[PDB]
Amino acid sequence: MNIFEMLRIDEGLRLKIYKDTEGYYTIGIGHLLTKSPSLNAAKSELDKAIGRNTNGVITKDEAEKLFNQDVDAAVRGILRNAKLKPVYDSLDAVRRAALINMVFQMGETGVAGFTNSLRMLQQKRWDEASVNLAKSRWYNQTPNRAKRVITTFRTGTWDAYK
Ligand SMILES: [Cl-]
Ligand SMILES: [Cl-]
Repeated sequence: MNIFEMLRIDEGLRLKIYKDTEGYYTIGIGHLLTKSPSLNAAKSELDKAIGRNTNGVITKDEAEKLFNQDVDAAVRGILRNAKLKPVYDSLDAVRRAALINMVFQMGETGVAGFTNSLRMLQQKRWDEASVNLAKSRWYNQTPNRAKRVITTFRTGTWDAYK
């Protein structure tokens, strides 16, 4: 298992514009297009992202390309973040993937907001971090995905994904 496989399980793959769990226009493997309610504004972002007139539909290759860019961006965002970097550097490979997943889902700012959990992860207090991570809108809104990520932080294994 690796970060790509992990995120592919959590996000799924859809080749036509769809609405994410928050009601936002998305496509591919969890690629947010816009927070605007307009489908036209989403098709326009889509065409710009892909470099062609897509009419709201993309191919598997195009989906995978956006995905590669997005994972790369998440990692680079973590490495540039004064709050996230130190946590990422302190973790083992498996748990680093857990942190990337959260950043991919809610963005760098959002995760940097989990101040107390970040501190607990850095201190390697797995059980305690797991409890604190669950006290969040994230956990209440997407509980199955949150549990998978949280178990990954708790155990340092890919068990929730196998
Ligand atoms: Cl883009
Ligand atoms: Cl869920």
